[PDB]
Amino acid sequence: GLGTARLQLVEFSAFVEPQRHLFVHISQLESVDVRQIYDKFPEKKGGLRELYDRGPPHAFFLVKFWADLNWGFYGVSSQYESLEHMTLTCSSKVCSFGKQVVEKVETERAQLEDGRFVYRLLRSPMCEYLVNFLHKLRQLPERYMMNSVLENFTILQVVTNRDTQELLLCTAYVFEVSTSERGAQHHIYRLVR
Ligand SMILES: O=C(O)c1ccccc1Nc1cccc(Br)c1
Repeated sequence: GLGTARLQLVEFSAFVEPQRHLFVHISQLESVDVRQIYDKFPEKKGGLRELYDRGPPHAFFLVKFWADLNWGFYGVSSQYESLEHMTLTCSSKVCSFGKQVVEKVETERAQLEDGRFVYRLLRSPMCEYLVNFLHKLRQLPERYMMNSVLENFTILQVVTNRDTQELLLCTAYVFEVSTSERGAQHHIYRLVR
């Protein structure tokens, strides 16, 4: 599972609408040494090197996606849950060639539902840099070319309790493109050092 005692990821999806086409989808555990991907993020130190230290270690995950890119409004929807009432700050960073080219910060208040609190960040428009990048990627003639380009791209999502500034979740995402027969797939991993 992608989560901790305090906050669990319940659903994540990135999609385009004219039904939906889902690039990646998670609906709800091997490990990986941080040092394996250190170079994929910067050392602003707003890439992982400085942030993992501050801790706690159990809040850090790596997700690998095999995206389905064979298919307007481009969106992202995420939903988390917890037993405690918080306000969440969600920082999302896109890193390209070791540099941070996007940072998106959003804030979501708890909603009471069925004896738990849910945090619904629904249909957040995908930022324009990504829509444009996807359009280009979509142009490439071969999948191995898409994957060459994507090896230089990573996303980091940091979720923090806004009122205390405690880190609840830190997730790194890396991407490849699957073949259409093989739909999208993900694998979630713990990060350790
Ligand atoms: O949706 C956005 O605008 C965004 C901005 C910064 C980092 C990630 C973002 N969305 C996104 C898009 C596809 C997969 C994943 Br994980 C996240």
